[PDB]
Amino acid sequence: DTHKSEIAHRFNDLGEKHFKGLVLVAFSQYLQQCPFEDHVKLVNEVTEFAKKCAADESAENCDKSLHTLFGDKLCTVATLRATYGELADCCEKQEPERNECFLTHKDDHPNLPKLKPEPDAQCAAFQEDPDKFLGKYLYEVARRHPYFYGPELLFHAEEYKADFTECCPADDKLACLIPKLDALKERILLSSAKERLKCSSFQNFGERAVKAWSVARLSQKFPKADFAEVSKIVTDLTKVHKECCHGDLLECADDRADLAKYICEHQDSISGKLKACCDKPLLQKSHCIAEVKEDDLPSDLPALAADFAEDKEICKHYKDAKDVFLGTFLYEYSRRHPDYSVSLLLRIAKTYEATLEKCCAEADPPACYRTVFDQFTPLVEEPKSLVKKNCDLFEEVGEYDFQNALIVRYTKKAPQVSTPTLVEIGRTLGKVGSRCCKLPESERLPCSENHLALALNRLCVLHEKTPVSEKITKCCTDSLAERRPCFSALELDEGYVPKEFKAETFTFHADICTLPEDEKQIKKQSALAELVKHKPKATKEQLKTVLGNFSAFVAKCCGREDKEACFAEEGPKLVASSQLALA
Repeated sequence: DTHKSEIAHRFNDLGEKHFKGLVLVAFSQYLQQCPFEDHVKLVNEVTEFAKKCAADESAENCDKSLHTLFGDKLCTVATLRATYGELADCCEKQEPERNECFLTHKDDHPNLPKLKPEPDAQCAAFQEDPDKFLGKYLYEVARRHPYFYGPELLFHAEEYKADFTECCPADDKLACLIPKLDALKERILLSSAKERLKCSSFQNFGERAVKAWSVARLSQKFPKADFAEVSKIVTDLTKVHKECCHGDLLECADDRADLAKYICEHQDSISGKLKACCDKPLLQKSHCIAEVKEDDLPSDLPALAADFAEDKEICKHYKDAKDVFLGTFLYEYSRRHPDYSVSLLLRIAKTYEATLEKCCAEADPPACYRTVFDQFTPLVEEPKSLVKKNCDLFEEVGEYDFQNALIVRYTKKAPQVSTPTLVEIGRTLGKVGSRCCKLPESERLPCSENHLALALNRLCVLHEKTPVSEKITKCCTDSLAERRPCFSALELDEGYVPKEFKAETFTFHADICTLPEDEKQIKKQSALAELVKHKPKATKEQLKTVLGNFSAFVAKCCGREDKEACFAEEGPKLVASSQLALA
């Protein structure tokens, strides 16, 4: 898309403010390591370039591609080789090779110093210089989540800004700030995961698979819209994320804005839940539509049996126009089931497909495919009871022991996985119990299982980066719709050799006493996973007891007149005797 110069075009479409915002995000995700100012200089430089081009588009070099321009700007940076390692190789390559080299080296979980609210100093710096401050924010969130949805990051920057504004000045204290900043980081964390699943999908299953997922999700959201309105939106939205994921965020943001416009101007054909979204400033608008409540079910939903199970011309339809015919099933089944997870709907469309394949090659296909809806029952029953089992446990035991139950379940299934990772998924999925399990019954299953899909994908990108098990690699290669079943089936290698015991690994010391409550928990959950790695046959209940004993002992020695002497004289007794109590 152009005027003549793509850079002018996007400068014009987006405005300086959003243009500069997006350019920073792009430079940060591509160059995660570079200092802040070194990015401010390249953003400024490039922005000036665009400005100059908007004034005279036939100016020399204004007609270059965005890659050529942006990769050039990156490739001037910081005597790279000594700092940016391989990135420097990328700089030897022409387009599209270079861009492709750059994208290939994006780094997912890179260790940098994790996000930390510091109220007085941050506030000073905020009123001192908001654009530096907000920009620092983007740079920081972007370089830590190289696949974060660019235009949503601008959105959350505004939320970050509203926080500091109403909080620095009304100062009877700044626990005005910790609630909000804590709540933001989580919405940050979840949105990054939502998007990484989108970019993961493109990378591993291509665009069809992303389409299916959308058709299923958007049909749930906009069930009053016809198959045609849903495909259009889907086509438009796939192109938006395909862009964002391939790092073209300017084109991405511009096409997104066009989609927001298209949906606000056609609400009547799409959903009755858009009025208050469609009255908002652009960034609030888009975000509002991305998180829209599902619409009420229309009164004229077709009955499905007649079309998909009783029509005697199904095999022909399925031969003559397979994709249309499958898409229509997915659109219909989905709009009907806002209470199913997306992966569940994909698995059902796939069983529907596989049944027609078998049945149409037989002597009497309709006798065969007439019970196809009966194939779905088991499939629905499985997650439902999985969610019931987990919510029940969570309600009975609370968040911390639920997290613990999960950490045991996982470490037994994959003891080769690092302890901080085993503890982090357990903690995350425990939190999902907290959020999903208190919902009305019919929204529990998607909240749970949708959130669990984001966690599994995280697990599988992390795994590809640092792999430890073929069995996980295999779960991570299956379709999105089989991923969860494969993870549920994954189980402790009968031949797995217990991890040799290491006394130091279970020895606690006094430091623990002053740590924040969550850090105290991580340290305990860490030891939990280690206990399981060393005693992989130990009972949940034995683990709960030994771990109940490690907490008692920690509490006691932390309230001790001599904290160290307490730890040193009682720690070893309990380390030895705990081994004896694990089967």
